[PDB]
Amino acid sequence: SVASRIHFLNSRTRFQTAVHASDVAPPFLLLPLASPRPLLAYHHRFRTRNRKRG
Amino acid sequence: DLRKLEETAQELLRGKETKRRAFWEIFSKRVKASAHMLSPSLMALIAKSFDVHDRDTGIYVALATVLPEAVKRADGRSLLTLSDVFSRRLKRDSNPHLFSTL
Amino acid sequence: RGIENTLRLRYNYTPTFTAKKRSEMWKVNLVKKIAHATDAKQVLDVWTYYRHRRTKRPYHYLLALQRLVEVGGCDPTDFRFRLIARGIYRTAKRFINLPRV
Amino acid sequence: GWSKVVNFLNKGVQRRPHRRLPGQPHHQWNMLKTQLDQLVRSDRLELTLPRAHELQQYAEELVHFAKQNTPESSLIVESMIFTPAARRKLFHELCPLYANRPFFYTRVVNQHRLRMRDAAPMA
Amino acid sequence: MGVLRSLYSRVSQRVWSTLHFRVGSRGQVRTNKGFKPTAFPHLGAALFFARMSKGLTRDSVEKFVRLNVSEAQRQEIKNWPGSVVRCIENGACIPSRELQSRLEQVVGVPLTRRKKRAGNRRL
Amino acid sequence: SQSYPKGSFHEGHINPFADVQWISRPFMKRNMPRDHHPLAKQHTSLKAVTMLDEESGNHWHVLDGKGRSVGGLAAQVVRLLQGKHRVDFTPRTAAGDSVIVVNAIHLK
Amino acid sequence: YDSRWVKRLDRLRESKFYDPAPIIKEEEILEADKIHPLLKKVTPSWNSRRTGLLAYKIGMMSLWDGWGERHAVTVCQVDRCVVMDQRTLDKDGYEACVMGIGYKPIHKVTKPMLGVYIRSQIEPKSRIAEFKCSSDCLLPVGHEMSVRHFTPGQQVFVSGWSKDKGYLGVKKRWGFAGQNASHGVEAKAHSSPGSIGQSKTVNVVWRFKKMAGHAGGDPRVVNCKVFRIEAQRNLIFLKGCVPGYKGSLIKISDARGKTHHRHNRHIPLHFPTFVPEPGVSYPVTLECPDAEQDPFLY
Amino acid sequence: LRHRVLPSSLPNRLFSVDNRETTRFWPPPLQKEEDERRGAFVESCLQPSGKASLLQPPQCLPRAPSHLAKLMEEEERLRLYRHLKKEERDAATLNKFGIWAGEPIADTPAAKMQPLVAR
Amino acid sequence: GPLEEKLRIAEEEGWDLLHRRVASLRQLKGWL
RNA sequence: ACACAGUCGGUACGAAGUCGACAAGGUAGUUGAUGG
RNA sequence: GAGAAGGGAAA
RNA sequence: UGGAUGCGUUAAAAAAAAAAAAAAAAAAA
RNA sequence: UGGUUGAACAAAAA
RNA sequence: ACAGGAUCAAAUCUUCCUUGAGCGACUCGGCAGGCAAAAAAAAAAAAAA
RNA sequence: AUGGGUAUUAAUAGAGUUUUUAUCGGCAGUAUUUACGAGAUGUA
Repeated sequence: SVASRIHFLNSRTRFQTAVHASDVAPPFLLLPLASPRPLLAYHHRFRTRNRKRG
Repeated sequence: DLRKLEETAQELLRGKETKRRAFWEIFSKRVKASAHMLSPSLMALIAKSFDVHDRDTGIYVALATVLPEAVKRADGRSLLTLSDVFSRRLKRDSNPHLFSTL
Repeated sequence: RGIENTLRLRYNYTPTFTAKKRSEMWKVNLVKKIAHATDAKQVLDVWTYYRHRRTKRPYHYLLALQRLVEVGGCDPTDFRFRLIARGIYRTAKRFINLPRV
Repeated sequence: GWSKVVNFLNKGVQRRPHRRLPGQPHHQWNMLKTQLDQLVRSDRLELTLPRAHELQQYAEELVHFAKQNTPESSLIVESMIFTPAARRKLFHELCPLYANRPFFYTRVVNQHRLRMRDAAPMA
Repeated sequence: MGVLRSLYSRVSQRVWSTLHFRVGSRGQVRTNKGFKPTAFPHLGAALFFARMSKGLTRDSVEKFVRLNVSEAQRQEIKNWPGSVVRCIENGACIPSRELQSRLEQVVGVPLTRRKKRAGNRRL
Repeated sequence: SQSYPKGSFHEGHINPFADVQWISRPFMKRNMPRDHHPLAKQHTSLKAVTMLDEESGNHWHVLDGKGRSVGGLAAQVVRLLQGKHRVDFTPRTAAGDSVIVVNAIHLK
Repeated sequence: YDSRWVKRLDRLRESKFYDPAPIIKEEEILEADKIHPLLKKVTPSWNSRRTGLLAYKIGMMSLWDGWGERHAVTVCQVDRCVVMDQRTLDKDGYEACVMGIGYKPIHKVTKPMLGVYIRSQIEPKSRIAEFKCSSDCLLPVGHEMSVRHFTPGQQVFVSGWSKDKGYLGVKKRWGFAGQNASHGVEAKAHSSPGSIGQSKTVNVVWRFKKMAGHAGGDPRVVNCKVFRIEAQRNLIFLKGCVPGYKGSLIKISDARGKTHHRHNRHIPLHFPTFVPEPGVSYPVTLECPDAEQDPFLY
Repeated sequence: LRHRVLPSSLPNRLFSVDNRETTRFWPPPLQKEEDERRGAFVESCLQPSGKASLLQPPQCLPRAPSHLAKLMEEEERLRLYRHLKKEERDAATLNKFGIWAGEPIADTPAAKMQPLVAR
Repeated sequence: GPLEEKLRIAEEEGWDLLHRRVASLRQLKGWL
């Protein structure tokens, strides 16, 4: 959130710590479960609009 | 531009060739017109270029008008050159504020 | 609100040597006066004076911007500078060195 | 002539549900029935594109009513067909072959070539 | 008069309620695309200019304001000596925000720098 | 039913014995143009201004039309548009300058 | 995109696969989720003029009124007619409400128009048109026009486009008399236009002369009476006939000038439009008032 | 921070299917359908009723109540996030342009996202 | 609300003539 | 081509340079003529 | 100042 | 399950309206 | 001189 | 664009100034679509594989 | 806290995924189009 981003940017006690360059790891990501996406299907419908002309 | 003026000053310093009155007038006019853009180093370079050939057309007063603003970023060499030139070229008790700034 | 005559004035007779020279000489005078200008006011006045001369080019825009930076900047909201900014946005895709802009 | 006159004269005109063949309506109906009989006997006919498009519907009607197997549909098929060979072929081969096909028993293929003699599109 | 007025009066009657749905000339000095209230010395002058450009009467503008404003603002209007629109145009009284909003609704243009609300935040 | 509009002779004296038999105006007395009362006496007219541009060669004239006759102004404007006042006049080009005329509402 | 016979057969079999009819409510309530937050009532001045709206011609049917009089009526549907922008003097130099109607497939929509629709937060629209109006009658962006905009019994000024009849001669395009079918008439003269102008003195054929050409396809305006409205399906039943094909665009607006002075002077109208109050119940179907005198009196 | 940094508004000002900050919830009908189907899937999988809903081809999702509770908490948090972001964006659009999208008022083909045809 | 010809135009109109020159009818008798 | 379709005429390089150029300048290779 | 009765429009 | 036409039905209101085919500070493409 | 003014009038003037 | 600027500094939610009219307005910029096929009274109706 | 090692909420450089109808027959082959800059006075 904007509030949490501002909190981190204001904090003078929080850091990303690494004793050596190889310490830094990619941020951990939690992948949510899937469900049908008719909206995304609609977007794909638009994207494939002019394939006959190409 | 400023780079062209720097090149002109460097050329005037490298050799002792006597330039023409038209060159002196055009150079003085351009220096006065660009005075507000001069860094302390370029200002010292131009002041030395004029002083070596012993040409005075108000260029020293025109440069002193703006120099106090450019003093804050002056290196040791530029400070030496500016002190040496202006102390001799400015009229006695003319701009004590400038010397105080230096 | 506006001038009564807004239709393009398309001359139906070919110009003479002097007429065509006057028509085309902005391509020299614009860059010459941008170089000669030692102030943002002068730069913007010259650009406004040549506002109606077509067709401006990316190097014209870049020369204007470089001269503005060297003279020491200007208000980015002055309508004279807004002319330049809108022209830059118009010809953005035609710039080779967009990062320089 | 001039090609743009086609656009000019068709501005605001509807397509005819049935393409009209030459001659009077009885002659047109006889021609369509004869070509339907021949199509049944041959399984495929090389025609002009419009004629194939026109005869397709009657072929579909023939199959649809032959499948139903009632006296009324039998009489309809009889009114549509001419020859005993076509009758036998239809009932004993096409009907069992299409027993589980609800509809759409034929197809029209555009050859994408103009006939040499008269430049007639073919299918 | 009799059952009929003078023809001059009848023509003036017809012309009194002329209502044009266009601004069809850019040579006119009137409210148009790009109108700026600040071009005039004060809100009263801007309001008079806008109302005259619209072709509306002070009485009609005041009546609309009175009939469309809230109850407390109506009470304030009643309490105010004289006509509020006339005082505003003369630059004698300062309107409220609601009064100005109704005046702007009437005349079609803003009378002060219009403030739009954005949702931007610096991190 | 409809009838003729009210002209300028429906709002003043008529003297059939005079050359100017009645005073005629573009509008009625109440419809003649005027300056807004508080925004008056703030401006003055130089009546004519000329701008010379030697670089582009396109010069400008700006003229005040208040109180001038239509034809009397039109002849002068035609002279300026043609450029017959210039020593390098040529009939085969629009050899004149550009012209702006103000206060056309006040033409007589 | 099927064959002619396939389309004909599908037209024949269309009836067998219609959806079951919906259940029409008698009264409905509107909550805040269907009311634009900036939609507020206004009392008009003398110059106030409301906006029109867009509808699709659907068909025509015969309806009985209170006295038992039969009227042929045309049904139009306001198929998601939504305000998309406001024109203003300072921002556009004039005043109007921009309205979009219908639905267009995205695979047929263009990218910049798709961006416009995304900015408007609406599905892709089929058509867009303006309606010039007074400053006080401007509607807020996002509001959806309802048939309740029109009070039954009111007169409405309707504009549309007439159908195309193709190329027609003078006899069918302008009803020219032609010549006798007998009595020696020449074949070329049976349906000829006859003379087409005067003679050597004027030596021209006058402009706007009536001759053969492509008939139909003109902008036509008429008056209608708001006979009935149904808010559930946004249906408006207008007395009379309307130009255009079934499914063609129609503009509907308040009657004006003579018609307004003679018919609408006493019928109250909602300004700027129907402004629902949350929680209140309203009828779904509204009919025009009945005639005071018995039409079957003589 | 001492000098605040300004985020770019181009993600808000770019309207295309390639800009999610603007096309995430567009069109509203399909956004509602997506939310409804997500809720139905969650109720029919993370709250099993002892029968195969058959809404989708089967998945080997966790069945332990301890895991189901955490999955439900995650889904509730996702739902709250989506709802709050939609509400905030709608409020910003209303305050900026006065634009506002509401529920359909009538049963019409356009509201059904279908073309109006003679049939 | 919150070179005589050149100066006047700059002060009132608010733009610069540059190389352009302006005169008004008030000065005609100096050239006649 | 506005043209019985022709006739008489018909664009005047460079400074697009610049280390340029009598009396004043407030230094712009800018300026001198002009109170009712 | 006039069949200024080719067009514009002038004291 | 439909089409056309009038011998059928409706309107006769708007003209700064309905509508359109050339956004134009672009003065030598 | 007055919106006073469809085929109607008032004021002033010489 | 709340994008830039001023101030003994703003109700949440900008006190003002600038933005010649923030390109006529809103969008797009791998946008845009002439012909064929297949359809087709004006129009509308097929996402790609 | 004679005060900012100081307290709160970094999804943070990654908020990312193709719907519905549908027994069977049919179309989908091509062309045009965006740098009319002097990349460049190349990163100091």
